[PDB]
Formats: sequence, C-alpha cells, structure tokens
Amino acid sequence: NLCPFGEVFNATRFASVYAWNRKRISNCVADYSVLYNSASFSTFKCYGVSPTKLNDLCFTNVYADSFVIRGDEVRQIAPGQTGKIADYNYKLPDDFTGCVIAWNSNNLDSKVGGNYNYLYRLFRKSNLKPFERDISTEIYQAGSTPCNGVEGFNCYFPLQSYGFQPTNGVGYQPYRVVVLSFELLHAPATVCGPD
Amino acid sequence: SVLTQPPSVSGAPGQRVTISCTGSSSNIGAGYDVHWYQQLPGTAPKLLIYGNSNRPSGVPDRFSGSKSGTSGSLAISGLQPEDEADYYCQSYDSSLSGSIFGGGTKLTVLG
Amino acid sequence: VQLVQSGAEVKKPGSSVKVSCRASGGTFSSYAISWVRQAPGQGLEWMGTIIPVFGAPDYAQKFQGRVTITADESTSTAYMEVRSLRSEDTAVYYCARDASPYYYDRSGYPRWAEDLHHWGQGTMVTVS
Ligand SMILES: *[C@@H]1O[C@H](CO)[C@@H](O)[C@H](O)[C@H]1NC(C)=O
Repeated sequence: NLCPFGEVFNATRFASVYAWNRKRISNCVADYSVLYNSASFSTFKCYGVSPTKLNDLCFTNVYADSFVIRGDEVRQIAPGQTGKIADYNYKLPDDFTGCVIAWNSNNLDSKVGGNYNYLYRLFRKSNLKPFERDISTEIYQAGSTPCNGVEGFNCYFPLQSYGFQPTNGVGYQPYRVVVLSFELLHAPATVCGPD
Repeated sequence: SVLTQPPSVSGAPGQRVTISCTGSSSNIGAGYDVHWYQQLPGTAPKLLIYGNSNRPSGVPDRFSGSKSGTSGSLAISGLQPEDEADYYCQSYDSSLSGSIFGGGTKLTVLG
Repeated sequence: VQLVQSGAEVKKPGSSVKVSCRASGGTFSSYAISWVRQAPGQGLEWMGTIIPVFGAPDYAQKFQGRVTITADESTSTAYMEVRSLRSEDTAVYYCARDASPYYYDRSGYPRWAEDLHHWGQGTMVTVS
C-alpha cells in the first residue's frame, strides 16, 4: 500500500495558520519521487536529507502539516527564523529533518470582495515552543489596568483576517503550504521508500 | 551595474520618508528578492527587512517594504532623529554569481 | 550566536594580510560564513562564502585569485588571506552569517540564503 499523500496535497480546503492541521503517515510505502519531480510546486526545500535519498530511507513515523499564508510569508517557515508567523502561529525546531513545500492557490482561496475566512494570530503574551498550537480568542491586555474581555486601546482582539482578493500582487496572493517531518527511534520503521 | 539607489533623503519629525532601489534584467528583473540594512557611524550594518517585506523580531513597526516591476522600496514612518543612518539594499545576481548591494542613502531629519 | 573578529593591520604594498573570525553560542558546521568589505566612505562589497561541512568557497570575480577563504571544525573559526596588497585594499573587513542551516534543493544541491542576520565587529586593514 502507498502512503495517502492525495489526502494531504489534493484536499479541497486548508487550515488557518494560527490553528494549523497535522496528519500522521504510518504503515505504508512513501513514493517521494511523485513529489520532487512535480511541476505543481512554487517552492520545495529539504533540511538534513536530500530528496533523492527519501526513496531509500525508512522512518518510525512521518507527519504532514497543512495551512494557508501570504506569498511573502513563506520565508518565515524555516529553522532559526523570526516574525509574526514564526513566533506566534507555527514554530519549527532547530533539529528539523524534513521538507517545506508551497504553491500559489489564488484561484482556489481568493474571492471577489476578499476571502476573510483565513486568519492568523497577531497577538500573544509569549512566544511558541516548537510544534505548539492554540485556539483561545481572549483579549490581549497591555494597558495600565486589566481589559476584562472588552476591546479598546492596548485591549486588542488577538486574531486578524487576510482578506484575499483575486487581483492583488503575487506577494499578497494566497499560498498553500505543506511541511513534511520525518521521525526515527529505536522503535521499528513504519514508513519506507519503494524498492 | 549594481542596484541604483539615491545618495540621501529627508523629512520632518512624525512624517513618512520613502527610499527606492532599482535593478536590471538580471537580479530584481529575474524575480529574486530584495533585503534592506541600516548602518550607524563607526558601526557594522544591521538587517531591517528580508524577503521583500518580512521584518525581523525587534525591528520597530514603522519600517515597511515591497518589490514591484524592476524595483523595491523602503518606507520609514513616524520619523524620529534616531532614524538618521545610511540605508543599503541587497539582491542576488545570477550574472555575478553572488550578492550585489546598492550605493547607500543617508537619511536626515529636517529639524 | 555572536561573532568575534581579529584586530587591525598595517602593511606595505606587495605584502599579504590574514583576517580571522570565531562563532560562539551555537553550531558552526552547517551554516554559511560570508566575507564582506567596506572602503572608507563607500558601499558594501561581497568577497566570498564558505559552508564548513563542504569546505570549498564561492568567490566574487574581482577578488578571486588575490583572496582565499578557509575554516576549522575543531575551533569554530573561519579565516581569510588577501595577497599582493595595494593602497585601495585599505578597508574594514567583516565576517557575517545566515540565520538558517544550508538546505537541499529538488536536485539535491546544497544551498544558502543571502540575508546577513549576524555580523562580526570588523577588522580595519591599512596599506601604506
Ligand atoms: C494531486 O493531483 C494531481 C492531479 O490528479 C496529480 O497529478 C498529483 O500527483 C497529485 N499529488 C498528490 C501528492 O496526491
């Protein structure tokens, strides 16, 4: 049985980046040659491992993470980087062994008048740990007194929408992103490349 | 040859000031990104923007930037006397096989 | 991550100069180190780049042949030599470094990013 990469890369819809999705890949054969030969991708980069070697390697687990961001923000998805996405929405560990893959989704994820369903987290009282996630929409407070859940100056709602219109410049157009992470322990391999 | 950039710019306190940087068919015209640095006297350069518009953590929120056509731009906003420095742009050039830098821009406050 | 750099130089024309840099507070081996120069009152210039695990540098065409770059795994240190010096070689030289490790593209070639996130204190070299 081949691994279910069609449920990852060919789904209809993707998560908002503050509430990013993860999927586990196990007990299957991973034909990675399908991915790195594809013309579908506007960016494809691997860390710790070369793409051609993924056909030979074996892993205890594999994980696939999925979300939508702006075309300019993709550069914040790398080990050691900092910014609104890297600090408060999605954090990679310094040991990251895996690949980052992205493609333009303007015809899917934009709409006339702007698609406001996609959100990111603009505020948080402290930075994320690697692979941390959150949901709670509590008011960010930084004023002289507590905000008590009421909006105002230094009493801010923590999330902001992207608002993708169909005709904006390529750095403001929506991009779909997949991050693949490879895991190996003393516990036996459950994913391998084909032979 | 290298990225073309104006020698100096100026504005009043609390205003916006815009610095421009422009490439060729190589570099910015080939679709490569542009990055921006600041230098104070007697001191090594400091990064302000990467990836056309990404701003590091710990750079203040007045600095914004973009890329369009064969050009990129830096905007300084809510201007203060602390913002007097020399500003450089950078991009990759596939016809040099390495980095290229602009000629620099000394900002000045009008007082 | 903090870079630390060699002290200043004074030399006659036709002599040669050694410049050096050290990393601290993190991994040395997987990160690109780049050498930059700045003449007095003038814009920045890129000379060349090394990744220690591959050892062979990239060089800018103006500096290739007069300049050579090298690094040590055991001491977390990078070095440069400039040869057959002339008066216009009077400048400040900086080491600088990427914020991310090198990466493999779709064809398995190692690559590095042109952003200089971290900078050394700079070495003033002077030629009589
Ligand atoms: C996604 O769908 C296209 C069109 O059917 C196919 O060519 C491609 O291989 C698929 N990719 C994955 C990883 O499922």
